[PDB]
Amino acid sequence: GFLTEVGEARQGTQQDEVIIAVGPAFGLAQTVNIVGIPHKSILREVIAGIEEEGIKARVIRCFKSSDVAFVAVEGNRLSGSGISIGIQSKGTTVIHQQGLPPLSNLELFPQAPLLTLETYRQIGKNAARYAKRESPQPVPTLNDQMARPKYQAKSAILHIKETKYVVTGKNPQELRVA
Amino acid sequence: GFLTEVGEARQGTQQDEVIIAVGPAFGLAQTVNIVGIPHKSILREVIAGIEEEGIKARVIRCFKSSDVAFVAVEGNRLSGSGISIGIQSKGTTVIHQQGLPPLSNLELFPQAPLLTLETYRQIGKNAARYAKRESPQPVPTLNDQMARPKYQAKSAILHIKETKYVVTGKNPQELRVA
Amino acid sequence: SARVSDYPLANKHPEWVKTATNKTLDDFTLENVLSNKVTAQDMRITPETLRLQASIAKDAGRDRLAMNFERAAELTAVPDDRILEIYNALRPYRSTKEELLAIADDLESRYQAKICAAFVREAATLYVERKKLKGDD
Amino acid sequence: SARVSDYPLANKHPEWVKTATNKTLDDFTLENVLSNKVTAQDMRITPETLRLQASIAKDAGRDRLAMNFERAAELTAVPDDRILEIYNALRPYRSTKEELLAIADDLESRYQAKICAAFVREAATLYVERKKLKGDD
Amino acid sequence: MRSKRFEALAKRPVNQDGFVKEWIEEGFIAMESPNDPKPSIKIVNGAVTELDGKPVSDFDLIDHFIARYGINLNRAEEVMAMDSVKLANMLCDPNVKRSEIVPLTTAMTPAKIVEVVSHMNVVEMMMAMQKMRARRTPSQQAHVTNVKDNPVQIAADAAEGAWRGFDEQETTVAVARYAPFNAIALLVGSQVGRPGVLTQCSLEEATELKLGMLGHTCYAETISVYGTEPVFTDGDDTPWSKGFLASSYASRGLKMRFTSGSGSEVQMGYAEGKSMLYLEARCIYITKAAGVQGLQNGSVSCIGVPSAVPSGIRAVLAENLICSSLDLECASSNDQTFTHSDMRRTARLLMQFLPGTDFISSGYSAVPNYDNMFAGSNEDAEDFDDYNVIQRDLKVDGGLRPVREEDVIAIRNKAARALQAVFAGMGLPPITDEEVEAATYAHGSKDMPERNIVEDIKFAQEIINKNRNGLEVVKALAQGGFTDVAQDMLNIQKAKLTGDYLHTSAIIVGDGQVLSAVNDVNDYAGPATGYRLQGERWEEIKNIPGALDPN
Amino acid sequence: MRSKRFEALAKRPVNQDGFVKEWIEEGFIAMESPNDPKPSIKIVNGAVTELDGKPVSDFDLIDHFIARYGINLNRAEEVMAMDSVKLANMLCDPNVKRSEIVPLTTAMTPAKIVEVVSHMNVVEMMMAMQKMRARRTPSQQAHVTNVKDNPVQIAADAAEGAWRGFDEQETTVAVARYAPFNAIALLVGSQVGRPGVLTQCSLEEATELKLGMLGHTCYAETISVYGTEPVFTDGDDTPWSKGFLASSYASRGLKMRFTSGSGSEVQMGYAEGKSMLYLEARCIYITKAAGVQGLQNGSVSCIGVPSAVPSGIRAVLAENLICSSLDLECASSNDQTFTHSDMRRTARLLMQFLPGTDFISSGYSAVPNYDNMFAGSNEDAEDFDDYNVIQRDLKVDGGLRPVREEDVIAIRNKAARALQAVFAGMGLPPITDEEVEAATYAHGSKDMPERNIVEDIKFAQEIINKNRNGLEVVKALAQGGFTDVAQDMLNIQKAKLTGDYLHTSAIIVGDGQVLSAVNDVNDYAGPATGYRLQGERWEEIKNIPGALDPN
Ligand code: COY
Ligand code: COY
Ligand SMILES: [K+]
Ligand SMILES: [K+]
Ligand SMILES: [K+]
Ligand SMILES: [K+]
Repeated sequence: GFLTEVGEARQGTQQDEVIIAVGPAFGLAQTVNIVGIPHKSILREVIAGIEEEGIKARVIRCFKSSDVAFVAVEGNRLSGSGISIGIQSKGTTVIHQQGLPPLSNLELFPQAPLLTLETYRQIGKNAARYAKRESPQPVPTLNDQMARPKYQAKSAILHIKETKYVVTGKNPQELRVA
Repeated sequence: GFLTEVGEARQGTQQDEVIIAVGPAFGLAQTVNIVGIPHKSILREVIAGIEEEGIKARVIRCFKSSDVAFVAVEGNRLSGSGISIGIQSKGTTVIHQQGLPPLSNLELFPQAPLLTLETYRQIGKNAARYAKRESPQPVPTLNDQMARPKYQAKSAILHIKETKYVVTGKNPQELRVA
Repeated sequence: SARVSDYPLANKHPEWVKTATNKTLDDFTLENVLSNKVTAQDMRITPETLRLQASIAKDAGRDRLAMNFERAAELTAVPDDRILEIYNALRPYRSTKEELLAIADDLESRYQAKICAAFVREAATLYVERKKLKGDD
Repeated sequence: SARVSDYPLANKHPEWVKTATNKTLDDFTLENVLSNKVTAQDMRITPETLRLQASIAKDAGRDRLAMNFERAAELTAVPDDRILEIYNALRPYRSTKEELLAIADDLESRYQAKICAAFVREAATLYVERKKLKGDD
Repeated sequence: MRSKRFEALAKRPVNQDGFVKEWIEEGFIAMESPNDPKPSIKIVNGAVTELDGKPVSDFDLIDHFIARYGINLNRAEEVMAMDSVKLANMLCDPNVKRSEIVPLTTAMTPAKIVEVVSHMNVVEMMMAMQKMRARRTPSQQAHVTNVKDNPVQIAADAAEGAWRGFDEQETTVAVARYAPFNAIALLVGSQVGRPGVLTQCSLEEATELKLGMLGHTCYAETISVYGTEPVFTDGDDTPWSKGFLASSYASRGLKMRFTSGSGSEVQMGYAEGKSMLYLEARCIYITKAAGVQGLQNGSVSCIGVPSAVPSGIRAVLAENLICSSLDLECASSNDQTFTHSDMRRTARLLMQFLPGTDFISSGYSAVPNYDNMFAGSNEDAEDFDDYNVIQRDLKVDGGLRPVREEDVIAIRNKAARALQAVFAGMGLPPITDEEVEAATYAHGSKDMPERNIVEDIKFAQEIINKNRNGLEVVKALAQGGFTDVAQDMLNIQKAKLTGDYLHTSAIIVGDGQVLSAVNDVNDYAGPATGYRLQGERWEEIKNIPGALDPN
Repeated sequence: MRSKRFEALAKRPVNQDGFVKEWIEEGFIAMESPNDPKPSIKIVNGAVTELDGKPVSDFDLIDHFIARYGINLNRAEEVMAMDSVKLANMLCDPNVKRSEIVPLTTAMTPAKIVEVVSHMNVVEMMMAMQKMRARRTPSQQAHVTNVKDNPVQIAADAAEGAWRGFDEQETTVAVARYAPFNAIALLVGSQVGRPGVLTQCSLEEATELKLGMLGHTCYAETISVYGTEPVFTDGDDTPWSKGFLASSYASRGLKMRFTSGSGSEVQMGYAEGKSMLYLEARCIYITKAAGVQGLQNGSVSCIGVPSAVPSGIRAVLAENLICSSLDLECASSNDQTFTHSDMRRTARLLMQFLPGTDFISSGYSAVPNYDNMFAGSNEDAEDFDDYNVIQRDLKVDGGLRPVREEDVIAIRNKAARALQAVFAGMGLPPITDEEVEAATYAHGSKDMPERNIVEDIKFAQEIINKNRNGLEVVKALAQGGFTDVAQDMLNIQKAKLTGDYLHTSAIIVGDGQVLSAVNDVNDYAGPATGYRLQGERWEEIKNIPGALDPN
């Protein structure tokens, strides 16, 4: 237990933060990603990447959908900088931006097994740099033709389980991080 | 060239000579085996194998069938020892002996692409041991699951070609040296 | 009424296919592209062509394909950016009912797109029922 | 005569497979084997059984299979070594015509192998024509 | 102590694949689930009041769309009353004509046609598919992508793939902002390989339509539909937004198809307790109802989901058969990795390859899989020789052919040179002679010099924001020494004016001749009838490399 | 400059395979050769005077044998006058019963039935095969060999194969004088794995018959026939000597089949300018004429010959279909290496695996191929997991099942132990406990302690020399405390006494229950009819290793 819900998240007022938006079972019914990296460690590195760039990291838990684009959209709505990072329990990550359609993004990490703790920090760093209106070069592409063979069934099962915690119309919760 | 028919081959006298029975195209229309080892060199090591064991090595060209067993059989009739070695142009080889049905034998080498000049000499050797009624331990088994995939079609074409030199009812010819 | 015997139009009746702006197929030459005698705005399928194809589809036993072609014929009159606006309007949670009904009124009164107007009012009604309007997520 | 309805004999009519020795399937026990109550001949199939099976084959629409089984029933009377002799005699270039005819007369006269004798006699004249006798090679 | 037999087995690549015991309550079951609804329909005054269990009061948007537009209500009661086993028998009976079946299947409910094909084994389904396939002539579709979005490479790979026989080729992006370069590179390279090959660039829905509106694509395929309402919603569409989109493509004269595929709803968390095949049938009827001519299905990108459970690959063939049987073009997947095993992926591919479908694969990778930006295809460039050998072994037309290295080099080179001229003429970031040479001889992006993706993405962006259209590409080719290619580009643009290739299964072959189910009517009636590999095409397929003349 | 694409292609295993351009005049063509004879027949007073163009005055030994015994003369003119295209259609039509076709196909001349099946693509052939297969239930046969002729290993491997589901198992010798050992090893171990499993030891014809007389086998298969008279002659037989041999086996109560297979006559030098398929048809009719119940074919050991030429793998399925269309049991090969490619060898196997044959393979190697003494099979022990996965994927019963390491280990162990007892009671060169533990855990002979070839072979030759029979094995089993096995051994001989398993397709399952075409009647009539994988057998097939339970 390292995440506490501290009330309905409110809209940021200044271009000085990145929202990290996590799915409804993140750090709760699920506590590691598809390849066993602890949610605690993932959150730690993304927050450090953001802060590394002199930007605030603010964490929310999303309920209205478990889809990572919709998760990240909930967060971009509330982000002072318009920039958000959506993360599912299984680890799939997206950097999104107020103004973009739900299924468009700035950068996407669509093969969670390939992510490392070093990737997550790089992801936070890029998110902050977007926030600051720089044009960061994207995190280098990770791809592997055997990722779906090895992991897609497991990814489906973990997504089914997180999806059980979806709550239509429930606004995101701001989270305190231990 | 290297082979000279020196008339119809006559029945053997002494029980200590080994005949090498050669297919009707050996060293004529065909001069190398399925993998390139030349006929002369092959006769070379077979003979040497027999001789070094102290037995006479006689060679005849077989006509009434290009089948390696039947040509070995042709030779075992005339070998004074009753032991013969049948050899096809593509290289397939068999050690035969009087009293055995044609599709029985003392030793078979049914994957010619695996044979080497050293293998050919061991065969001559062993044939001689058998001619002395010595009971040689058999030439070590050669086998490769991909031999047929790589060479059976070529084996076929080579056999088709040698077979065009079969003469029904024609008696084996004796052959002279290199 | 076009039938499958009339297909392909390019081979069977190229004349029937004369564009947006009265250019013929044969007017689209490299030479005319290069002299700007013909441009992108000339290179547009017509509502007539699509309704002909709709008749051929029906004759081929594909009524829903034909209906698609009939809707497309109407939409040839709607500008590219307006097409994208209306498509996005139909996506979940984008629109209020009244906004969909107004897209529908506009389809009909500005573009005579009566089938597509009916299509959009149908979605509005069902979007209420299945809760896919703005605010329903 | 035996029919498809009679098959499998083991299940439907095991008492039909009583050996010529006149002891059933159930007699073939390890103990009996051990005590030499049953021995190597004891497990020789009988011509009676093969004729049973030949009829079922026929009933099953398989006349050539039945025929094979009839030859087989005849051949149960021929000793093992004699079987091999005759098989080898039928191989190419092994025999003279007269040698084959002697084999057939023998089958017929000593073993009453009528069908097999006709089979061999048949072989004998065709080996003449197609030159598969001793010395034809 | 361990068994050395089991230790060797444990190392086999197949044991790296994901397998799962069925999870019926969550729909993690390929087909024939006890929770799938019994087929039923009720109609009152011409409107459906019950569909496959559900009363109209409980219809979701998918039920409504299908009940109103997806089923021939005039014969639905008649057909529901027919015996599903006899209908399945009709499907594979060589003497029951395709045209006698389509009037029946298009009056079936989704549950009804699933019940029908579920009585069949895969041999029966293949027997049926060769007949029910809409286009008489089977075809093939390839992916042309690379992990760098290198446009020179895409043009060359595209020319080679067109030369090898693909009639449709598909690109997508590693970096989404590259998309207009990828699209243009694909189109140019495709017309160099074979004038007539159709091209698409698979993106977010609004973004892809806009690309098409600017004239840099020939068709669209990844126009996704889904078989449960919550999953469709997370796919950011409804049946009505997707039907509008379909009509929007056609209003711009662009060919399009939908995409679906078993297991999407499991993968996306809401199967509503139903089997993958039943939910995929709903997708197939959504497609029919929308008036879309064709469908990409056969699990497609979710293949790891049906393949994980029993009869998943049989289900995949079944969904393809339902698609064709409902008189839709079927682009039948075989385009996505699901296994580490060569044996296993071959069995999955033969289900469609042996009978023949409109597109045997909807994305054979014409690049080595490391460069495949749909995360790997079921076949890739390194399998080309194997593919041609199996065509030859079985006398099956798989849509492809053996080709000569020198032809491929000449064609890749010309594609690169044409694209080089395009970039120069349009003022895009140069393509150097060095890059033309590398693209000529490349196997994949590992063989290519790195490009300045900052410059490329900026100009690619400006194509979109300044609405630079397809005739700019035609002029630059014409002005840059590539009149033939420019004419071919213009011709494929002109195809957008006639509506002809908007029809079921249309491709464009020979000298700009449309080839669709309307003029290339499948007329199968058993042995020695229907499409047969023969004559010059058979000679072409026989001519593989390494076949020595015996004499 | 080299294309790196072609360099990558050049390295692929498939390009190590032997390919040849057709050579019509030497019959180096798989099927559909313009030299094949036009179907014809003339009958006078119930005797054939003309056969496929040839007058009886010109008949060779094969023509005489087929003309006098191989053809249903009662309907031969009837069927000759029927359209071959219609007949092909009837063959794959689910609504024309097998019992209505058999009277007609068995009345066809060899050229006629070849002409009929050549109108078919492989999907049609497969559709037909599933109906024409004589046994309703598909089965499987394995090779159980090793390059050492190590008897304790053979016993262990035999036991494991039986346990995995093979209903027939085949051994042979690296060194021929070892044969009696191999045979006894195979029998014992097979009975340990599953009582009722049938065993053979493949040798030269006179040698094999004698081992059967001695009771060390339960059937024979490699009783070769050839499709030209010169080749038959080099095979050292005629149709009459092979016919006599057939009846000799039956007269000793031993089930037997002949063996043939496309390409043998080419391989052996005399095709008489005919296609492999046409010469193979002659082989199948020789089998029919002889009254032999069944046939091993589908090129079998000559597979490198038809596989080298176009449509060779289709011809192999066609020869299997002709076999079953003639109402013969078909043990359909899939037992010999022809390719370095996994994709390719998988495509060749599925032709029989998908529809099912009496024996889907006639020698799946139940050892790794290094140990396979038929110079390699098309499948080996390392493919077992893939094979099970594909069964599950397609809902196809391929005759085998996933197994537990612990059970296999136990089973191989009791078999090694039992053979150990046997050598004991019989006073054969001892099998140490060392050897027993090694054969228990072996993958292959590389995992086995070397033995004294001299002491085994000496005792081996004496078993035949001194006519040591099966009873000796049985007693030794009983003496060493393997009464069960000894009983089970007695039960095989018992079957031999009843003759029931002499019939078409007979195997022995469950509690000594014969299962043949006579009491396991194939009744296919389309979807939902005929053999269907279901119930407990499907559950068994679904249970592959590594299936994770989702909840
Ligand atoms: C499987 C897959 C899917 C499927 C699962 C999606 C899901 N949400 O569950 C599928 C088919 C439904 C699907 C849909 C889409 C929709 C988005 C829907 C959504 N809500 O996510 C999409 C917008 C297409 C459309 N027409 O709308 C879409 C796109 C564009 C993409 C690309 C994103 C580009 C970008 N934004 O930068 C993409 C990189 C391909 C490409 N090169 O363009 C890819 C990620 C493209 C991927 C290629 C690639 N290079 O990675 C690929 C092929 C493999 C991913 C994988 O298996 N990873 C391994 C797995 C173990 O790791 P994982 O982290 O758990 O993976 C997750 C993420 O990839 C995520 N995810 C997948 N797509 C996607 C897109 C967005 C924007 C986001 C935020 C997250 C996305 O889903 C999986 C499972 O949870 C993939 N997809 Co989708 C490609 C669709 C191809 C054509 C349609 N199609 C194909 N099959 C079928 C079918 N059966 N039914 C219906 N339609 C289809 N996708 N995808 N997809
Ligand atoms: C292909 C093959 C054949 C085929 C071609 C033979 C030929 N003459 O052209 C085939 C099927 C017709 C055949 C027949 C026989 C007949 C003999 C016929 C004859 N005149 O050769 C045979 C007597 C069986 C019988 N029931 O009569 C025979 C046997 C017993 C054997 C064994 C010999 C043991 C020994 N004597 O010490 C053997 C070692 C298998 C084993 N493990 O027991 C093997 C050599 C057994 C081989 C297994 C092994 N361990 O090698 C195997 C499987 C592969 C050899 C190979 O491809 N090498 C690669 C090739 C490129 O190299 P190569 O040197 O050119 O190879 C040649 C030799 O092997 C030679 N040759 C092959 N067998 C053989 C036997 C003898 C005695 C001699 C002197 C030479 C023989 O032929 C090839 C080609 O020219 C093989 N055969 Co043959 C295997 C028979 C299996 C069951 C019947 N069968 C299977 N398929 C079909 C079919 N389509 N139609 C009809 N019958 C069959 N065989 N074979 N054969
Ligand atoms: K689906
Ligand atoms: K595709
Ligand atoms: K043959
Ligand atoms: K076999």
